[PDB]
Amino acid sequence: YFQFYGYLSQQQNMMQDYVRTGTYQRAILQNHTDFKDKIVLDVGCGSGILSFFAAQAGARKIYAVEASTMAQHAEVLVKSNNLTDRIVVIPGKVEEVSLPEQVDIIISEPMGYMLFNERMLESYLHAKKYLKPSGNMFPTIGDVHLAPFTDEQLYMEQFTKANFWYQPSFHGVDLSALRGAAVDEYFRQPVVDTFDIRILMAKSVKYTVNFLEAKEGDLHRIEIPFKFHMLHSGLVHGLAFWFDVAFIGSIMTVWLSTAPTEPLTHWYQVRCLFQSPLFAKAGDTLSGTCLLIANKRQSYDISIVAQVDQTGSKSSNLLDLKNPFFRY
Amino acid sequence: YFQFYGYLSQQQNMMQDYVRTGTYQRAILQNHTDFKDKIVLDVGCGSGILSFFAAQAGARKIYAVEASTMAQHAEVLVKSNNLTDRIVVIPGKVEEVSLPEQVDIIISEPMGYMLFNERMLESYLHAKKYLKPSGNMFPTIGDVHLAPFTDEQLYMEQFTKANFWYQPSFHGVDLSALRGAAVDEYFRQPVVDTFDIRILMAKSVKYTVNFLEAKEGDLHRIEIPFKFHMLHSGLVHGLAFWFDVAFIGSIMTVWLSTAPTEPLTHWYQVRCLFQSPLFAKAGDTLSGTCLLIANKRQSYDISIVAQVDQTGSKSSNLLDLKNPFFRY
Ligand SMILES: N=C(NCCCN(CCNC(=O)NCc1ccccc1)C[C@H]1O[C@@H](n2cnc3c(N)ncnc32)[C@H](O)[C@@H]1O)Nc1cccc(Br)c1
Ligand SMILES: N=C(NCCCN(CCNC(=O)NCc1ccccc1)C[C@H]1O[C@@H](n2cnc3c(N)ncnc32)[C@H](O)[C@@H]1O)Nc1cccc(Br)c1
Repeated sequence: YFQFYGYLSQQQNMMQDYVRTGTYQRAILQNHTDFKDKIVLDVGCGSGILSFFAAQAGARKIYAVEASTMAQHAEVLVKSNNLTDRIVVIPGKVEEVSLPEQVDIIISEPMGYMLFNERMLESYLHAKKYLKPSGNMFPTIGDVHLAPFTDEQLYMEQFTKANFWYQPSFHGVDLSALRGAAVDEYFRQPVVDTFDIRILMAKSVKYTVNFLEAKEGDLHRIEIPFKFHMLHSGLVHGLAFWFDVAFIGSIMTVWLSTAPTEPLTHWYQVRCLFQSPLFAKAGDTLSGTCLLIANKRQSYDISIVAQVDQTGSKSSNLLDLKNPFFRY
Repeated sequence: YFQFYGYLSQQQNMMQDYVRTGTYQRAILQNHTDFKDKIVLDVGCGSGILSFFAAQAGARKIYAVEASTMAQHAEVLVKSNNLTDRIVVIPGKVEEVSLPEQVDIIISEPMGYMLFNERMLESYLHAKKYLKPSGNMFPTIGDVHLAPFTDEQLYMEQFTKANFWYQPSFHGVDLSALRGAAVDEYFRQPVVDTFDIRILMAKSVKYTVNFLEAKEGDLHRIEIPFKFHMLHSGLVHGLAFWFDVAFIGSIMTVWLSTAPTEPLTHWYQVRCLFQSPLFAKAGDTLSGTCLLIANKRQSYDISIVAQVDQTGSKSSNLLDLKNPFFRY
């Protein structure tokens, strides 16, 4: 996490998501009266682009904190765009460094897959110790959406991928006894890619984090109960996840959405299969709990439990977000 | 390294390289008199396949040591192929575990990209403390080959990939001052893929490690001097690397080659660009040194220095094998 982020090729890959770059620039500059003559903290600034957007909006002073060697590249951009007076790059972790001054506004891009992955939100919330009571954060809130999906093609792919392990004589070795463990491992990988909304079987449930109010420790254990009103009849193969963040400015509220009804981002969307699918009729209710537990690997364990109330038919899975399947 | 190797999907990907699996089975079974009634150590056994090949050749007892959770999957295959008496799976690092007995023969697949990557050879050599003076190792020796190449398409690609950083106004930001650092980072990535032998400008130099004699500490610092006799006139853009291992049995010597004149393996071949190319005439000599320094990340820093003796024109690079470009 503090070596992968030191690569310009990584910063270049992320800056080429036009929705990400354009949405941040629009959020900041449409709300430019919220930056004019203010003090700004940029948390995990990377190449420094958000610090430049703050400068474009007339900020007085911007502290740009970056834990990786990307910080050295940022101080090169600040010197070459003639801004050393106004943008101060501070190499180090936002938890350990010193700021000479409290700030009017914190800006960051801390969203991983499914919003929480990489656990950079913990660092964004930690930075609030530097924020005046007056103060705002950009982004301001995050909504995670969950909905059940039906996708027999994706379900069956997990069996197909393991059918290597069926071989009773792979060079004289019987592999067959491991086929079930292989299936099982594939099912524990969250699937990162996009899909058509035609697969959703119910309207999404929304879980909101208010970054103005939430505290670092809220994200160690995230509990998301759901009740879906099934709009279609068939097999539910798992839950689909996406997120939206809102930049709530004085002038305007700007949304960055990773929803499958919006243009593609490099966040795609994430699907977690159940170990075995549930039959539900239109009219039935599908209820359960999604639990995200933060792990030492800077990711989450995802526990999902769902039952159809009308039948009592129940399914679950425990997925490792450290190990996604990038199907796109 | 002790989590990535715990995945069946990784074991499955490696077992599907037909040259790798077929070559190991042929080496062991053509030399079956070297295993018949013997004691065998399988170092980093993975799924356990080499332990089964030892059993196929009549070994008496095989200790199969594996540091990852793949060990639990191996004990499932041993029980299901009816071999618990003959193959003993030992979960843990070959450096820390106990064997009740010295062995006639050590078998392993410890070769990373460019042979040394992942530094598993250090563990293979460490295991020799368990080997009788009688004893053999499979594989027995490794040859690394280096040769100079000419590939203007690959050279120019490194500039093209960085031309994102030329933008004087990326959303009002001048990126141009970082273009040189970006070029530079691309040039420090070893290129993993295959190429036509038509690009080689001289016959390869061979550096041999004799695993029977070499000691763990020989691989901390590997020094490979070279003198090439240029067979073609043009720009030399860098050095190409590949390796061969030999299974030197009583009955036969079997070769596993990753050479560009042999069928493709999932080792491909590796090319390191010079920061700037050297002009050489057919008849000139290209001399220098390739130095591999082992790092904390279980990989190597690659320093390359070359000059054309006839002109004194000199080039270098320092590459990080932890960060390859997978161009295939
Ligand atoms: N993965 C994403 N974001 C998570 C954060 C990534 N990164 C944001 C980079 N910032 C930028 O690009 N800013 C420029 C930008 C932003 C938005 C639009 C345009 C440009 C986090 C940054 O914090 C750094 N750091 C880590 N821990 C820290 C600590 N404790 N203290 C201080 N710094 C710390 C770490 O080195 C790194 O530089 N985005 C993502 C993922 C998938 C797809 C897509 Br497209 C986007
Ligand atoms: N990358 C390669 N090899 C490097 C070694 C990988 N692996 C070989 C797996 N072994 C097998 O597949 N064996 C089966 C096999 C072998 C050959 C042919 C067919 C099947 C090393 C194994 O040691 C384990 N371990 C690590 N440190 C250890 C320590 N100190 N002590 C004990 N175990 C330790 C670690 O968990 C892991 O299981 N091969 C590779 C690379 C690119 C392309 C291709 Br195709 C192949």
